[PDB]
Amino acid sequence: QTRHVVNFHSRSESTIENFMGRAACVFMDQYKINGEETSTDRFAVWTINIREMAQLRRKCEMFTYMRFDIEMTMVITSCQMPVLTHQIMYVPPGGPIPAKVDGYEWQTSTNPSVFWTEGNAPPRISIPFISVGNAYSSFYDGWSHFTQDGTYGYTTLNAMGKLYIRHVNRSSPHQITSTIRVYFKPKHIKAWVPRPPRLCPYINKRDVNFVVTEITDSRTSITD
Amino acid sequence: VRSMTLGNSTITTQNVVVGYGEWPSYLSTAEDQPTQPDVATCRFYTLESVQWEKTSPGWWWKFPEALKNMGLFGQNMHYHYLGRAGYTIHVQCNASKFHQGCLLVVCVPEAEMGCADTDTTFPATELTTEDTPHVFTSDSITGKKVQAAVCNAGMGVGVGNLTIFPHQWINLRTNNSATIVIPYINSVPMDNMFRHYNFTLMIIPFAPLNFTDGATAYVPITVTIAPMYAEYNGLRLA
Amino acid sequence: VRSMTLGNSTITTQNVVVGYGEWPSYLSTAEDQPTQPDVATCRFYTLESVQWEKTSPGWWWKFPEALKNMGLFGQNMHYHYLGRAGYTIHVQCNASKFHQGCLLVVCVPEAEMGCADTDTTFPATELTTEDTPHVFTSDSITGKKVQAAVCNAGMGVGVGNLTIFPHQWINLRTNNSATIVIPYINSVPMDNMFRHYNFTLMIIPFAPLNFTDGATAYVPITVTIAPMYAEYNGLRLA
Amino acid sequence: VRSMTLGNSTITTQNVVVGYGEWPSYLSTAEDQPTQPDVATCRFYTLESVQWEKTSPGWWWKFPEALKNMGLFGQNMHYHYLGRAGYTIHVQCNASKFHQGCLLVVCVPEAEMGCADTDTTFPATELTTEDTPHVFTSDSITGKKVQAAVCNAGMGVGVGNLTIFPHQWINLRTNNSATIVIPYINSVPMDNMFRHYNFTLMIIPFAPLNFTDGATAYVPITVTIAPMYAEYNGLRLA
Amino acid sequence: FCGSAMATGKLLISYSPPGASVPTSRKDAMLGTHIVWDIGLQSSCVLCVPWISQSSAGYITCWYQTNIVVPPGAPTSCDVLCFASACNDFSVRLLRDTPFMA
Repeated sequence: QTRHVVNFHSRSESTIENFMGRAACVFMDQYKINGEETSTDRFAVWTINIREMAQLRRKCEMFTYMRFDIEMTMVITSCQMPVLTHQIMYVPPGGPIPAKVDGYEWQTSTNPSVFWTEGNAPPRISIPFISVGNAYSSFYDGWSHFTQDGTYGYTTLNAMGKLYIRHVNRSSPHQITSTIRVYFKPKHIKAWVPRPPRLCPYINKRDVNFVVTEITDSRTSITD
Repeated sequence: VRSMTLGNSTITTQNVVVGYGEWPSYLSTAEDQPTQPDVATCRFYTLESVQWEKTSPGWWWKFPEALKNMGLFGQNMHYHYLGRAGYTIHVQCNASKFHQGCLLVVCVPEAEMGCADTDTTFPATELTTEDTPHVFTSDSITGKKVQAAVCNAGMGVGVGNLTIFPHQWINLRTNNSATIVIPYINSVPMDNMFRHYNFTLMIIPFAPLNFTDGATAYVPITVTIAPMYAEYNGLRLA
Repeated sequence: VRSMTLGNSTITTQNVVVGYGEWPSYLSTAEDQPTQPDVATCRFYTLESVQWEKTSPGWWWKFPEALKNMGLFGQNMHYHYLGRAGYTIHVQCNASKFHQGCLLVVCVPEAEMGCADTDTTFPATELTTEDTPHVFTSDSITGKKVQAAVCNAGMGVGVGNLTIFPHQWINLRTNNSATIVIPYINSVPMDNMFRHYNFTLMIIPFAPLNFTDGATAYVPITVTIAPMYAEYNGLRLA
Repeated sequence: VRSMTLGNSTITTQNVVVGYGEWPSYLSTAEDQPTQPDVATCRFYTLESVQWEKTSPGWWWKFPEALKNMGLFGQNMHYHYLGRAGYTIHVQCNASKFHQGCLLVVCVPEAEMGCADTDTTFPATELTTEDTPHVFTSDSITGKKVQAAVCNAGMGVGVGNLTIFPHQWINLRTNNSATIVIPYINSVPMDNMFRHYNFTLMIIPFAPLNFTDGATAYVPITVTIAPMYAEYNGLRLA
Repeated sequence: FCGSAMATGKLLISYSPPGASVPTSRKDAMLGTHIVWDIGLQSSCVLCVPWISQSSAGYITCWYQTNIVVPPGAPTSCDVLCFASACNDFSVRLLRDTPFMA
């Protein structure tokens, strides 16, 4: 490459909606169709949170507070029959969860769910700003239980819900193993209180713990 | 030289960094009604002076509960379970003319700090010791406590670019005093003052203190907090 | 007869082909600020005269760096890494009345030339020898150098329909002088003057020179370039 | 504190002694025509800092040719054989508060200096070493060089009554900076810049430097020259 | 400059254009672009470096014009902090993923 005259004047790509509002795959998972009537491998879960993969988590940690609608579109495949129909049930933060693929919770009227049959365009489900407070908090320097009990750094305001996914087909002659790819996307996003970027690598998906990392890459002397 | 007074507390001062360009203010409903103390609360609460030697790596205080034993504010924390305030923070250094050094006085809202040895948590008495500050460390440490190594202050960020927050430099060459006004940054209008630490006043020496063999071996840093526009929940019936 | 002068360089001339109907001009920001030399730079830089015999197939010069050793222009190429200019190019032939011939004086922006034996490249000193011109050849050649056969000048096109570019015919029957103005054709407002060759002045004899046994065995072609509206980057702070 | 800038050279300054009450100016004929560079030339040329100890007797620079290797001024000396300039000379000392001393910063036009052992001359490299200063001496010296003993600076006059020229005292008790403007004193409007030394900036410590066993053993004197209103002869025809 | 209030000296902050070579000496840095920053007068000198883009850059060297002059009471060795931001306005176009995260 060579250093060219990069002559233009634009910051429309540096706005918050043009920086955060990009769809990224945040959840791959497998789920069967038949066998093991009492099993946990016939449906998916994925509790919705921004701390899924480090690349997007890093961007969410530029800002302390942010509020945004989410508009996820699933991309569902299958391996190994009839034409298959799926169900992607979003439960709100206050909502019952299934324990099995044949639980009664799947029929709850307050849990919205899409019934996507195979071959069509991917299913798209949009979720508004659910949180109790006025913004989602990326960081919470506080304790969930009063008087400095356990569970540091976890507030219940930045709870977004869960996403239970199953086949609606009761059975099949052979085994069908479906794969789902949830494409998370912030929408109509506002952000408050900027924050320095992450320096150290991430350890765990529910905490801010880190190993002490060097500031920058080292050089030989101060003058070279 | 301006001799500020609030209530029954007068300090002697020598430009204000208004945090995020807003001055604190009250929340303005009969279903939930706030109580505005105004009386007391707003006086100056001078913490214990902190000696800054050549080998001091830094300090941090976690508010609002750093004032949990400070008079009527510290006592209204126990009778009301919701509140909010503004906290004007003066930081003098009263060094000499032959001392040299530089401080970063930054407030860092929502400073979620990390444990020293990850895969576990810390016993909640490692973040805060009310009035007294937890110091940083010069290198990495282990044990069930806060990873207090500078260059990764508390949050896993670079300590140099910690200037994005409401800050003020105290260069002993030029100035000695800092003052920051933090207009209650939070996602809910009121929150409990013992669970949640709204911000973390951390003072970090970038350029280390230096002097010769005749001066005093330290420079005492004086911290003074004035809770402004503190309001609480209502205790009366409607 | 018009005696043009620019700076401390005067030539004697005898219609101008303005390249692409535009006259060169300046670029008109505090983030990037150009410097306009104006002083010098604009004077006439007369290259070495080129003898045109009966068997001469042609010549080419690659600008802007054909002037890389030509005074202050050639020296500002080394201190500024960005620039642009206009290059008024006079081409006299000062033949006699009994000589006959015809030249194509064309400028050809972005003349990417091809290697003589393909599957390889040429050692970068075959495109240009600063002031002196690389001649074409009458037939095909081999080796790690430019395929300089006329009928396929440099680019693999027909040499007859090379008239699409800013051109001028020098028919010794009628005229002797040519002048072309090339208003800096490029896709970026400024570019480095050593990496990129903005255009390629190539003079190609269509009708060959002819004369009898008494005349001089050659006709010297004189090339003169005046860099107009040269501007560079800024070296000062902002 | 005023941050002066000229061209691409900015210095930081802290009253001007205009030499002989005149500010330099241009000479204002087609038989002889001057060229005014203006561009560059006028920027600040900071010489090498000079350490002033307790035993330093003094220094001298001989201009205009002290700037003979200083950028475009130093290069226009070689292409034009006639010229004139004004030379604003800043002299800082940036000592401490506990250092004491006093300097005479004087310019002395036409300082014809005498040989050390009379009946002979000196080899022309003893008056000047371009950028670096020739020091004086505390007593008499011999050999084919300049009689550089203070009390008889260079010319055989008393060094105390050297105050008749454009001068400025630098008393470290009060001030640290000096600035002198010397409006080209000469008997001919233009003269060659290598034969003739128009003036001799000599800095002479009257009261010697003194300090205690803790301070730095020297005080660096910084000299900065800005050639103003430099104009040269013409190189073009008429 | 995070030194004493009594330390006094001069530093010469030179800037090389993105094509030019670095100054090997202090004089060669003085003949280019520079700012003789007197520490005893002001303690904070601000630059503004243009022509910064990518899609072979400049240099900010610093030189001892004079040494640090210090009274007997104040310490001899000092420190200088540096800062960086966008000078007036900054242009930026094509979003990508950061290299730092793995």
